[PDB]
Amino acid sequence: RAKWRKKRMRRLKRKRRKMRQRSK
Amino acid sequence: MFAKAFRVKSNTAIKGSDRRKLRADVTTAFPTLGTDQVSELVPGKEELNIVKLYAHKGDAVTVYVSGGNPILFELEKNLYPTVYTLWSYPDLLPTFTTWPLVLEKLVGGADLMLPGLVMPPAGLPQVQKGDLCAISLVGNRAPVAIGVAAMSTAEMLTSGLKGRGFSVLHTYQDHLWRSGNKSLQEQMDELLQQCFLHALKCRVKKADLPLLTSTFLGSHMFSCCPEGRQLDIKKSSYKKLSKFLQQMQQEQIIQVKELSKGVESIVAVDWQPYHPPDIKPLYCVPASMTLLFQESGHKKGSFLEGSEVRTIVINYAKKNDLVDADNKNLVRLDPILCDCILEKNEQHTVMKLPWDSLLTRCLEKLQPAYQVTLPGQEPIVKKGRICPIDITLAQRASNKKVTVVRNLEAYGLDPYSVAAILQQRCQASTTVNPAPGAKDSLQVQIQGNQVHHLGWLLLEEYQLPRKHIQGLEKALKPG
RNA sequence: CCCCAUGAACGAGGAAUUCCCAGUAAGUGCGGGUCAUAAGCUUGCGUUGAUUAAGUCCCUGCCCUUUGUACACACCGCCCG
RNA sequence: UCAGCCACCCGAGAUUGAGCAAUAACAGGUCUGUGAUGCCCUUAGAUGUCCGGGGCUGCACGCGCGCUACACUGACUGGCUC
RNA sequence: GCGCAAGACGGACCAGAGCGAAAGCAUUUGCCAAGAAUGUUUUCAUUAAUCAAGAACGAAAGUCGGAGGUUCGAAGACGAUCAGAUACCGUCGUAGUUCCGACCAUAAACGAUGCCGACCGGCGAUGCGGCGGCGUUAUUCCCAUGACCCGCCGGGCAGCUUCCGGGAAACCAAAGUCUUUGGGUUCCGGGGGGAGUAUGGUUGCAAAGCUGAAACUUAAAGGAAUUGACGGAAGGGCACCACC
RNA sequence: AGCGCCGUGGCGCAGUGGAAGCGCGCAGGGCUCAUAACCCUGAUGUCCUCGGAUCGAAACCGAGCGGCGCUACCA
Repeated sequence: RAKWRKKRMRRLKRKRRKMRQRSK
Repeated sequence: MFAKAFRVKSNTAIKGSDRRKLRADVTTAFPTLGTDQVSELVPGKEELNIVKLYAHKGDAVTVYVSGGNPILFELEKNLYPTVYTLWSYPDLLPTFTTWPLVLEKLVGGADLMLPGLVMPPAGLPQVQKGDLCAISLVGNRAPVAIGVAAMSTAEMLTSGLKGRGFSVLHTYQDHLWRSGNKSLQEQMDELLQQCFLHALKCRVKKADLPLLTSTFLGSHMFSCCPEGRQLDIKKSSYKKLSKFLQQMQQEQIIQVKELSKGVESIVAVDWQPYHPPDIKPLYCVPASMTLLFQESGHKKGSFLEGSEVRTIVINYAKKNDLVDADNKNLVRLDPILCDCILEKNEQHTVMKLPWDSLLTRCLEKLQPAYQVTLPGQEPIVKKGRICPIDITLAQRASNKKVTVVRNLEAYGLDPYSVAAILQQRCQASTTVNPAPGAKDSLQVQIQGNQVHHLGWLLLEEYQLPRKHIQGLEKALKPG
C-alpha cells in the first residue's frame, strides 16, 4: 500500500541521514 | 512494608503543579540540600511518574520514579527515600547505629527493638518520635534500612530498653530493593614502523600474508580501541607508497609485489555480560544411611561431593576395623553397611566388598543432586539429575506447528530475552507462557518448526554443551 | 436340510441421521434373477392397512433479479511484505 | 372476474404410477462386458492355456447397507378360511 | 434531589440553502472595517485579459515558548478473543485536543474538470435585488410598508429533460462550436518500474518541504464498458434425497 | 520458634461415614467434502506414612515426614 511505503521510505531516509552525517 | 513481592496496578505521569507540590513536600521533609540535589535527581526537563502498587494485604503504595530510578515511596502519608537514593545522598536523614545481632533480623524486615541500640557497639543520637531515619551499623558503612521512630531517643535510653524503638519500613534486599528500577622521518617512521610492524606481526595484525599496506595503515585498531597512532604516510619522506615499500622491503622485514589491478601487495618476513556458568554434582544423605554418616557429622539432608563420600566411607571402614587383614582391597561388612548399601538377596550372602563396589554402592544409594554457580551469585542447590533444556514440537490448530522450549531458567536464561532474540532470528511470532507443573515456570513458544535455529542459538551463541539440550533429532535440519 | 440336546448377548438403544403424504407408511408371506444344491441380497407381487400435513424458506441444496469484483485454468481464484 | 384458485353436485374417475427426456458440459465410472481399441509390456523355464491342490471366507480392530428381536396388540398348541 | 466549579461544545431549527480567493464559516447583543449582486439618462475615458521573478492567506497533524487542563485520546498498561493479536472489543491513560504568541506550507486542499470572452434547445424549482400585477391577510375605509399569491429582468447554488453536438465509453448543455483542425493566455504529460529514490543546491529549531537524475529492468502496466463465475452482499424461489 | 493448611487420578481439586468422583488432559468417534476447534462417548489413585479410635471412613486422635502458607519475629 502507498501510504506505508512512503512512510517506510521516510524511515529509511532518516536512517541514511543518520549513518551519513556531515561529519563524514 | 515491602517484605513481600508486590505487583504494580498502574503508572501515572504527573502534571506540573502536582510535581511542584511533591517537591515542596520533599524540601519540607529533608533539608533544602534536597532541592539542591533535586535538580540532579528530579530534572525539570524529564518525565515524572508515580507507580501505584497493591500490596498482598490490600494497601495502596506509591513509588515516585524519574528516569527509571525509584526515588521516594509513600503510604497515604509522608515520602520515604529508597535505600539506593539514600546511599547516594546519606545526609538527608538522621542516622542510628544498631547492635550486630539485630542486623541479620534487620535485613529480615523486623522492627528495631530498644535493647539493640544501647548495647556498647550501638550508638543513639537525638531524634523525635515520627522522624525518618537511616539504620546503620558499626561494621557496615551504608544504611541497611529506612525506618521511623516509635519512641524519642531519650525515652529509648531511659526506659530500660523495652518495646519498639524504630519501625522498619524499608530494608536491604527486600522487594523494593530487588525491583531497583521501573521499566620528521625519525619520529614519524619510528612511531609508524613501530606500531605498524607490531600491527604487521601478531593477529589480527596478520603474521605473514600477502596484503595491501593501505588496509594496514587504516587498520589502526587493536582490541576494540585505536592505537592512538593516527598518521598518514604523507607525513613520511616517501611521497609514494612504492618508495615506502622500497625502504621497508630493504630492511629484511617485508617482501613486495604489485597486483595486476595495481594495488601494492606486501608479504612480511616472519623475522556487561559473559557466558560463564559453573555446574557441580552433589549427593544428598537419605534417612536409611544416616547411621553410616553419624561419625562424619552429616545427617539426613546434608549435601556432599563424591570426594567427601569416598573419604567418609574409607574413614568408616578404617575406624571400625573393617579392612580385611590378608587383603587390603576388601572391606568386611558390619550390620550398618549390610543394612544400608546391600540388597535383599545379598542380605546374608556377601560378607565382603572391594573398595570399588563399596564406594559405587554407597554413591548410588545416596539421593542425586547438583549445585549451580551462576557467576556473581551464591551457589543454588537442587535435587535430582541436572534438568536439560527441553525442546518439544507440537501440532496445534489446523496444520499450525509450534516449538516449545522449557527449563531455560534452570540455566539462568531469561525467557523474555531469549524470546526476543529468537523472534529476530527465526522471524516469526514468539510468546512466553506459563509451563506445566512447577509453580511460576515459563516456557517459550515459537511459531513454526524452528529447532535448527535453537541449535544455532544454544550451541553456537551461548556455547552450551550438547548434553544439556534435549530433542534435537526431531529437527527439520542440523543447522 | 433335519432330530435331540447346548441354550449366550439383548431390559426399546447416547451424539447424530435416513426414508416417507393414501391402497401410501408399516406388518406379512409369495414369484423371478443368481441356481448342480442355495436367499439374511435383489427385482417384482398381492394381502392387512394408518397417525399427520395440504404449509414454510429456519436448516440444507440448487435455481433466477439487483448489486460489487484487481477473479476468467473462474474463491481449491488472485495477491502483499 | 384474466389466468386460474376454493367448496359442492352429477360421476367409475375432479391428485394412476412408471418410460422416454433439451442446449450444453464433467479431463465422473468403464482396457475387467465386447473378434470394440491407440500405445506399453509379455511372448516357449510365457503375464498363454490347461491339470491338481490351497486362496478371495482368514481376525486384537474401526466404518457401512441388511436381517432378528427385546414379549400380554405376545410366544406356544390345535381349529376355520384368503 | 438540592446547590457549586471548571473547561469544552453550540444540538433540534439545518436544506443538494447562504457567504468567502481557498482553507473554511451557525447562541444573544454592540462596536470595527470590508464585499458580491442589484438600481442608476452619475463620473473617469481604454485605465483592460492571463501571468516567469517576487509576494499574501493556507485544514488536520506536527514544533517551540507561554497559560489551561472537561471530554475524547496516539504512546504506554492491563483484560479478553485468538493456534498466534504487540489488532478489531473493553477498563485505565501520556503527548495532544482548548486559548495566546512564534514556526511549518503539506491533503482524495476533488467538480479528480486552469482563467477571461463569444455563440448554441427547452423546463420547472430556488437564493438575492429590481420591475409590474387582480386577490387575500397585519381585522373591516386611504396610502405606506411587511407576509402569501401571478409573472418579467440580471446575477448566483443546483436540478430535470433532449438524436445540440461531442466522446474510448461511463457520461457531459459543457467535457459542445475539432482533419470543415487557429478568440487570448498560464501551468503541465510522453509505456510501466527503478523513484519523487541518489546527489548537489536551497528553506526549517526539528519532522520535512521545493528543485530533482542515471545505471538497470520490463511487454505490457492501465481506462471504460460486456458476458461469465464467485461474495462471509441485498432480494426473491423451489424440494419430505430441506424442515415443519 | 510455633500455629494452622496440606498432602485425592497424568494436572489441579470436591467429597456433612457402608466407602471415590468433578473439571481439564489422553484413546475414540458425531457435525462439515475432510481435519481443527465444537459436541458425544472409553477410561483414569495404599487418599502423606506410622500406629489409634470408629460396628466400619480421605473425612475423626496422636508420633512424625516434608512442604506450603500463616505468622508476628523481644532474635
